[PDB]
Amino acid sequence: SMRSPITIQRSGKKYGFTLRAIRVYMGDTDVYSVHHIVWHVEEGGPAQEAGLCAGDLITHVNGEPVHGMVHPEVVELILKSGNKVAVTTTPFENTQSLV
Amino acid sequence: SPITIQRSGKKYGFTLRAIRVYMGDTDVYSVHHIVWHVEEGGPAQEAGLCAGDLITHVNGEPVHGMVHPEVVELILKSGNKVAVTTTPFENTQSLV
Repeated sequence: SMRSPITIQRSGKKYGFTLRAIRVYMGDTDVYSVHHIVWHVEEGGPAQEAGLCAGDLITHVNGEPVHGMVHPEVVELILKSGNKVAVTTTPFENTQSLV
Repeated sequence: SPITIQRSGKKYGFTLRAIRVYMGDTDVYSVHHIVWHVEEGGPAQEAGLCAGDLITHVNGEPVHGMVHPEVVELILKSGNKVAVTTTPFENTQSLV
């Protein structure tokens, strides 16, 4: 909403990040919504240089909300954007624990 | 049904992260606990735990409303056996 988008520019076919879909279920029911997480950012790629990090969730593609959209629809939004894309993400995180 | 994991060493061989799940176009969100990594050949992998799984319960105790260090502490205090309730991962990914 009020979160600042990350602008990425590519010279080749890809932005250099992997998008994974995750299912977020409501309580103990079979009801879920699909969310889009940055699973990997290629070292030295356009997304890494722009500040995108593995673990960031993408909430918007060029200001358009993606909450609920299926994985191929979000991939299509990024694909149709051209060689420049604006992604809105979750705020920066770097906390994890090996258990 | 929960995934029961048993460890013979110090760790279960999985990494936990906390993620914010925002609602639509708003700044409203809920905190979820994701299995970020599962070590190949470790206890969690052998028990069937997968990277991308979301953890909803630890030994039947719901983790909704808990922060990352509290969930880590539940797993630590469980000792060498832990039962984790998850919601499925999806090996749905694309290189973009």
